[PDB]
Amino acid sequence: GHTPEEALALLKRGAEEIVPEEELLAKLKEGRPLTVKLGADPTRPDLHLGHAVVLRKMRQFQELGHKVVLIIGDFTGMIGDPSGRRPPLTLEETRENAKTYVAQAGKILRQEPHLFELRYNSEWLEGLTFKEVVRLTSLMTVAQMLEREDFKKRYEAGIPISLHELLYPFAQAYDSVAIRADVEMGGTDQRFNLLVGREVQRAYGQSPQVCFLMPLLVGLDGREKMSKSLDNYIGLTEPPEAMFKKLMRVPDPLLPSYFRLLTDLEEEEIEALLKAGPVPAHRVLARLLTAAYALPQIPPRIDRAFYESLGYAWEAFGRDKEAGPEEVRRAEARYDEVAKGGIPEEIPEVTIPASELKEGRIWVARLFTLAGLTPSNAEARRLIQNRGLRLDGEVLTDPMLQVDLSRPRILQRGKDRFVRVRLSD
Amino acid sequence: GHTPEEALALLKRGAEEIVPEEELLAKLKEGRPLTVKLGADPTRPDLHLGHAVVLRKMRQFQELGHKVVLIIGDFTGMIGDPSGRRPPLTLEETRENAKTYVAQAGKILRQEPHLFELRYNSEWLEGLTFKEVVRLTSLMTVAQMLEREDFKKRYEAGIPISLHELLYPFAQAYDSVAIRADVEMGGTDQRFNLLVGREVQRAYGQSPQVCFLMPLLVGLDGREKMSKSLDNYIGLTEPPEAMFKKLMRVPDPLLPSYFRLLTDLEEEEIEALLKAGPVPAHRVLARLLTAAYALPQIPPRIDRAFYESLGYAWEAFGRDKEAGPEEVRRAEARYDEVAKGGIPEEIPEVTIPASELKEGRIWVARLFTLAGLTPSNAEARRLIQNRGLRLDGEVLTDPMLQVDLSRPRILQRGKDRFVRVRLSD
RNA sequence: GGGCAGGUGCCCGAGCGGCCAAAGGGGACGGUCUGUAAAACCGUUGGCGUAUGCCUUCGCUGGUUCGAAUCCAGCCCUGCCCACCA
RNA sequence: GGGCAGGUGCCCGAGCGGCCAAAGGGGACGGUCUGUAAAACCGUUGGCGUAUGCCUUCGCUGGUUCGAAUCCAGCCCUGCCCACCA
Ligand SMILES: [Mg+2]
Ligand SMILES: [Mg+2]
Ligand SMILES: [Mg+2]
Ligand SMILES: [Mg+2]
Repeated sequence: GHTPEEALALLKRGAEEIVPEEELLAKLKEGRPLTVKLGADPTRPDLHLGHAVVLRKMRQFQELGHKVVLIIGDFTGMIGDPSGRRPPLTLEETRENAKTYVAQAGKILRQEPHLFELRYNSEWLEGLTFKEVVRLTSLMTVAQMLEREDFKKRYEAGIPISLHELLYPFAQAYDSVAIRADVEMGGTDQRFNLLVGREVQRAYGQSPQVCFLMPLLVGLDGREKMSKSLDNYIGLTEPPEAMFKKLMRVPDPLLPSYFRLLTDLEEEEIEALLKAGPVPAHRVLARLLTAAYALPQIPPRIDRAFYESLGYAWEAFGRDKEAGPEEVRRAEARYDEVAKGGIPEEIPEVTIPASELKEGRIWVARLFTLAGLTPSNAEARRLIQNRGLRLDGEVLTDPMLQVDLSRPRILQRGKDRFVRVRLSD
Repeated sequence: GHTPEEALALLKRGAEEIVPEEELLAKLKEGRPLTVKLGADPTRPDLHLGHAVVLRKMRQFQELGHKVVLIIGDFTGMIGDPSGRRPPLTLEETRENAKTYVAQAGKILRQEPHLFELRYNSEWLEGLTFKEVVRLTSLMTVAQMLEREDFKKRYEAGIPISLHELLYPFAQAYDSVAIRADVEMGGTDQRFNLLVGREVQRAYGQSPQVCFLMPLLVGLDGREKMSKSLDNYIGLTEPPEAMFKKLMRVPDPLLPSYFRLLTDLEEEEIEALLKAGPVPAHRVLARLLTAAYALPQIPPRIDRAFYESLGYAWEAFGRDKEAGPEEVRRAEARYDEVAKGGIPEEIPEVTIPASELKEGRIWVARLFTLAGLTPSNAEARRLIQNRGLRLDGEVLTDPMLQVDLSRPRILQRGKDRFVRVRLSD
């Protein structure tokens, strides 16, 4: 139901760069399903909303009739860094992690075969001969390859670059040859390797792939890209209660990009939400995405129609807190209840064996560590000095307190981490 | 008949560097035939006295009971430079060139199997998998590999380095792993790649090879290394007449190195020859080597005993021109006859068809080109202006001369190139 | 994927419309003197049988011009510089 | 194959025998004020149930010393610099 020009315009929204854009228009006019490549690193199988930026653009390709080929990078996943300057995965860890990745990616991507194929690049890379590897690497010079920013910066700074790292752009580029990619997806940070793909496809007599680059989502800290290692992320499989709370804590300046990169709202609708204020805009964002990722798969369009289909009223601009799917309504209620200093209805339970007692009690610092709220008794003590711990809703001021557990106690660390502890022989 | 220490001392003579030298002593004390590697590039199968420096050291290893493994580099010979920034050999040109190389190398190397094996590195390189190649290249960093002088100089100068060129040191190093090399031979200009061999052998759990580096022989120009492309070389298969003349024209300052790198004369004997004067020293050098390379194989020791076995007297210091093998005596006589302005007894004949005539004659410039002495009539004319051409022993002063060929004529270009021309329908 | 600059004779490299088979350095080649060496000095370093000429010639293919190695356009390869940078 | 220098806390990085769980910048974490936001301000940023203490702590393994993150030795990895350069 879209002309090629309409399809290009839909696809352009949110993108940092489509290159060459005119080539994508030509491919869209061929009236055939385009092969849309995404390489996935099996060593990092847990997806977050940052990964969803590219994956939802791929879903849009699929809704337009194009075919995702998801390439698990098990070849390099099983080699890793053989020098040491992440460890290598076993064949079992590789299929396990691939399974996790595909399961989470399927919360976004269509899975019908005509729209989706899973491949493992070991299928074709394991057999690539030395001679073919030499001829592949001859396609670029040393100076050309050192232009990539992490090579240039490390080299000029005296930080080691393993020479095998110069082979990996060619493996990724060969993956494009192996599947005859029409488009390769990536974040902006993959631009160089995607361009190498074009060069390698030309050398193999193929049409060079369009490189389709999405911006990187910034994390909850407000400065750095969302990433697992920076602990600033929102995972696609986090419980609705936690996803909703994290989305309410997205720094205000990031709201436009979250709406543009994670929903399909029109720019006029986004502006209308921001005019209602930052907290209203947050509630709408959190409801949309918490709902979408609570489903087994996000809808084809996370848009105003989807919002109203959940039971919310657009013209209420966040005030209609009692509507929505039960999972979302409850999550939002918990957020507000915790905000005004209340204790939520359901909190995690940790049963503590009687063997942990000492003179019939448990030192409060060690109790928090046993409950999993603190990593050490020393840290529990420091948090008490900083008024960061509560017991039964009272701020702890005595770091020597010995806690009576003859009835369950409610422990709290910071703003919203609660554990109810009770004794059990 | 040599202790390990005696063997090391023999081997050290002429060498620029044995590294680690103490490791070679340890290997010699094992009392077993050591595997002595030489890689040979099949694209350059014609050998000259420069190649003889390394090859004669290998012969000395063989005379001490050690085993040469001669590795034809047909893998890289058949790939070449796939970018273009020498062309690739066909499988037929590769075996043909290998045949030429081995034939000439056998003028120096023993050929018994226990002392000599021929291998082609395609035997093991063609099958090296991509995974193994990645792990090989991980053994060095970019900065380490760019230390090699031609990489550092080209990179700093903005001269292209094809990235596949960074793979070739690993292929050469893997060849050492494949044959379990104890020693790898090379000129000083191969020091870096030989050291990479050590590093790769260690990674494969092998004893790292001793790197055995010979200096490079300087050519007849007196400055540059002897090499085919600089036209300053003496080929191992040149006719005795020409080898003898070229050896008489070795610049005086190179005499010590030619004696050290190409003969086994003692330093005392070499000094005694130089004391007799440069021309006497030249005659002895030219007789020794012309004789040695006129044989189907050089003797185990090109030394004073070998000299006297040819019929010459050491104490004559070159004056005994009438002695020696017929081939040498005749070559030396030709040299002296040409020197004093005579025409040699036997000169090449070129028969010229009558169709080349013009008004019953041939313009002298075109005659020299037809005889193969000049590459163009223009050059023949320039040489006449420079008094570089003779006809029947007279210096040509008329560049318009039309030559009568009703009897054979003797043409001369420069000092010692002669062609007798005669007509033939 | 974007920009700029470069590719010239045996090599490096200059060339800013004619003075260009082309500066300068190097190399090689011929000769003198000899030792078939070096040095020093002089010469040579696209081709063509009638020359006041013809052919070809500066990465490739075209173009403006009486005339292009030079200026213009498209292309090839390279270098630097962008892009990428969390 | 040879030389020198480097590797420190969440990160960068200082440390020149004790003043070192360790400068400075950054990050993160707790709290106030709130909007479970930012800002600003104050605090925190090896472990240990009795603490004036104990354990562990600056690439690895040892050593000098009352005492080593610091000095010494051997080793690992890296960077620069050699070697290689025709
Ligand atoms: Mg570019
Ligand atoms: Mg470009
Ligand atoms: Mg080194
Ligand atoms: Mg070293």
